[PDB]
Amino acid sequence: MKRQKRDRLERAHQRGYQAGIAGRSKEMCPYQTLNQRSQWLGGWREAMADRVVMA
Amino acid sequence: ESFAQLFEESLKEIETRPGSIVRGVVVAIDKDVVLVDAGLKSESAIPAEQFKNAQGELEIQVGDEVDVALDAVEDGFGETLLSREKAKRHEAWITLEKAYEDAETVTGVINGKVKGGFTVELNGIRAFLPGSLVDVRPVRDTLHLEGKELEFKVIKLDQKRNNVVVSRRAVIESEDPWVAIAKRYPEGTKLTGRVTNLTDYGCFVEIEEGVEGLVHVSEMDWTNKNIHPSKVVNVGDVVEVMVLDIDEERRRISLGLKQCKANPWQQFAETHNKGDRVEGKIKSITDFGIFIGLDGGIDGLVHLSDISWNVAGEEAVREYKKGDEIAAVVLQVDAERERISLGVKQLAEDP
Amino acid sequence: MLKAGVHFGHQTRYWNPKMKPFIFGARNKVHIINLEKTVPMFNEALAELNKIASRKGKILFVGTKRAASEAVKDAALSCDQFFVNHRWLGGMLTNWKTVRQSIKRLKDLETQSQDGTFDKLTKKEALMRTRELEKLENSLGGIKDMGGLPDALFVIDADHEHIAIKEANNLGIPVFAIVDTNSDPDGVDFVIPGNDDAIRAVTLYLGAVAATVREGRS
Amino acid sequence: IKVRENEPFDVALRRFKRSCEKAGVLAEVRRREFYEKPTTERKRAKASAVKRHAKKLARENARRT
Amino acid sequence: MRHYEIVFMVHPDQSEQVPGMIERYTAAITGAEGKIHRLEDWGRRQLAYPINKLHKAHYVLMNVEAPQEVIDELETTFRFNDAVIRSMVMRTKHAVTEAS
Amino acid sequence: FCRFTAEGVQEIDYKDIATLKNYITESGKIVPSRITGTRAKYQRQLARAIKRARYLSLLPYTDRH
RNA sequence: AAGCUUGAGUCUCGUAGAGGGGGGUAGAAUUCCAGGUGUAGCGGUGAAAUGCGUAGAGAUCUGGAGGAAUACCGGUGGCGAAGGCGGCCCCCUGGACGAAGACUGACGCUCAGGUGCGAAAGCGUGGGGAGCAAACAGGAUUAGAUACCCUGGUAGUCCACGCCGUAAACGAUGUCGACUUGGAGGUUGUGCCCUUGAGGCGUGGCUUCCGGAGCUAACGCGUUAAGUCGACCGCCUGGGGAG
RNA sequence: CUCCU
Repeated sequence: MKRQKRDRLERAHQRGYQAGIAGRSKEMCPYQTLNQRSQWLGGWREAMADRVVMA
Repeated sequence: ESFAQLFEESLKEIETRPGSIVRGVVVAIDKDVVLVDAGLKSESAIPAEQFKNAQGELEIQVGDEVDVALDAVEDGFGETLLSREKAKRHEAWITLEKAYEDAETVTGVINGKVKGGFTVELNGIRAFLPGSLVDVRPVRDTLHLEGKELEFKVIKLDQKRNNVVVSRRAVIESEDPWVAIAKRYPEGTKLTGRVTNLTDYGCFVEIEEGVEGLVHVSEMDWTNKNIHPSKVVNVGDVVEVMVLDIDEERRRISLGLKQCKANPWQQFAETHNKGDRVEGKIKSITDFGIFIGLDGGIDGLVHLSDISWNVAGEEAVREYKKGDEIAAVVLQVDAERERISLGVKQLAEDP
Repeated sequence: MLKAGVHFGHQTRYWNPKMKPFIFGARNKVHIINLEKTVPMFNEALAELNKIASRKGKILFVGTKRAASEAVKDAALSCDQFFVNHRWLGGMLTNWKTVRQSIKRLKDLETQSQDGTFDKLTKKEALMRTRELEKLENSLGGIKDMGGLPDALFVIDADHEHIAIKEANNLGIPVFAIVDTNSDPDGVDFVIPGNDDAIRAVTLYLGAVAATVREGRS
Repeated sequence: IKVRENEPFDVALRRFKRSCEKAGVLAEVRRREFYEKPTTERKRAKASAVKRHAKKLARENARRT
Repeated sequence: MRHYEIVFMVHPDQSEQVPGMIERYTAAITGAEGKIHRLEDWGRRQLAYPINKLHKAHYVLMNVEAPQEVIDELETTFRFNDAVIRSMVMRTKHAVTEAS
Repeated sequence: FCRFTAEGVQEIDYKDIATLKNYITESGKIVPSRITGTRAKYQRQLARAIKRARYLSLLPYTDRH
């Protein structure tokens, strides 16, 4: 029973990456703080390219 | 009566829209917010950074008077655009006098060309000029004592977009943006541009006579994704930017900003990358195959688990070094592409 | 007369059309409040303030506005009157029956923490009970000495504290406000068309009200 | 599309303009005549455009952060 | 009358018959009480795309004022000629002057 | 943005390809009025001029000819 | 009976428009055919197989034929009574709008019956047939799969002339007229002034969204009303049986 | 994927 994994910083990354790949071209389900919204959108734009490379 | 009507047209007569009439008296100072009252609706939330002169500290106490600017009214609550631009008009007037004077004499000191014209700075502000303007002939101020004192003799100004190249040393010597968009083009012409609004993907620096630039989020720094441009640069500030791309159709000049501390990283690869220089550096997070010392201005991932001692595989760096400690580590490889320096720690005295 | 503060006119385009009697569209697409009609309404307000304050009545001053915050405390503690300037609690007047014992918590807690057990339990307990006092202190501090329902409500922005106006129109309190151009002069009994967001204005209007109160107490 | 230039070239410019207009019109035209729902999808797209613009505009008040 | 803005392109290696062709065509228009307002020949220039495996055609601009039956017979004579590739007749309304 | 046809007093002729090539892209496609910022009337006159110049081969349809 | 001009209508200038009918033409692409190079796969799916290919496929190039639709512009843009109408050009033709005047003088509104127009599918006659595609075949999937998925594929989709006369034919809102706080836009004319600068102040038409009072059972409507009224018409009277 | 106020 221990402490949270990668304290929303690069968990905010992979939430934006999974949400980037599975459609959701909103870019309008992020966090609201800056240090987590910045890389929710960072994972989103890193997921658009990984959508172009596949189907 | 018509006292008030006359009073109204009087007060219309004794104000104007731009930052022209030095009228707002500074009626409260607190770091980091100045505030005036130029006879408008509310009081400006002034930054402190429109009012400190050339070395960082404030210059104006209570009662002091600078005009600001206008033509933008009510964003919810409040009144102005900043008085510092005010200042730009004064600079324009002096430049006009020189052009008007037939010449303008001040001091111009121009060390180097970001985009082909030495940079000249007058008083607080620094401006960029086209390459010829810095020197009257082929003299070149690179051999002159650094950041030398002359004046500026004007060589060239662009009259719409504000770029002015001025004449150092040699005292004796005396529709519209988009058709010919080939001036700042060719690959990397550096520009000095004020940023306007940072749209959480971008920064929107755009200065050169009615254009739009982005510098979006990917460059901006030497970290990619976690950056959030509001933290990293500014709001309303004239910066280092150059074109990197102009698209003729779609009208999207895509500028950049990483063309800076990229050089620092290169120096780190070199400076200490000449051979096998030793460095005193602090680890930040040990990730089961290394220790990740990251001292020396953003140089990223470093020492591997393979050296660490004179035993190869069994070591598990958390057992052997530390958390957050400055160590012996020397360079052993800088890879220019793919941004991997690979330091080591076995270079010590046990065998 | 724009006497000393500049209370000329406001915002741009999202005026409440009920304030058609107070408009002049300027060249900068900004309204000009009719300053030659403002002054009779302001004097009709002060003639009420001398009456209900010479009743020995209680005025409650309301304005937050992020800039008129300190002008209400400064320009209202000069009288013997009461103010709400930081946060307008929902139901301080029509639910004053349960705001009352929160005032009892404030007075009955600074009574315990000026001399009593402000150190006797825990440093963390001082960090709790003291933080409670600085949370209630700029929430109930001006209304603390009132102990009753007020007889008037002086609102500096109808558009910003419109729930204080409807609050004291559920019950029978004559509210009056200086309205902006976008504010709504419906619940306001004695409307004062002017400047809500100028520090000069919330010095001027509130200062002349402050003169009518303490000069009005005979 | 058409990229030819000197020795640093060949990838970024091309995947940019290629990727945008190519993947747009081919991923559109690859099936589904529809005859009826470009009307519905443009109507929903542009109603979402004005709702996003006004929604961010009146959402520019505060967020208590 | 009706105005027209005829631009017709010419097969390139038969372009020495073009001063004959202009004389025959404006002779045909002038034989029916019709004015003329332009004569601008742009010469042999480069086609943007190959028309019948062929580049570099010779363009003639006329921009005449003439009646409808004359302009119709003229357009049929642009059809039944292998020298003429892509004629074009255009709108009415107040014929004009030098263009390129 | 600015509408250059509104800055002139023009009515767009199909023969000044020096101006019309500022409004085709390098793939032959007509550039939108949200990019160039022309007025809608000169946008319609512009589109008819582009298509007419394509018919007289003063402009290309695509870049794969 | 005699007027009057505000309602209605006519004329002189323009203005924009996928409004309609007929004719012609252009480019890209799909398919096929002939030829060249070349050889072991292609195609397809959530995975597969049916299918095509050593008789030379798929790919690549050259040429030709034929049919259909008109990328970009493309715009909660435009025009039309509605259905609806998108390459470009010509011919014939309808309507709307505005500025300044002139002219007629209530010539107006609605309309049961009637007449006309009326998406798609379908039917008849004659052509045409690229692509797509009901029916149909086959392969899968499934416990079954007369289905969704795949491989093929005929009517039909296209044109000319007739018929049918229905649609969630929808704004689920009959037409015409008057009056009644605002804001942000789009489009289209026009007037004045410093067009001296994409400028400022008004003025008409059509249109999109948000909201005020008022209304509504609420949702929501809100000067283009579902607000306040007037004229005329159509329609409703519990659900099923039953259009 | 990055063209706003």
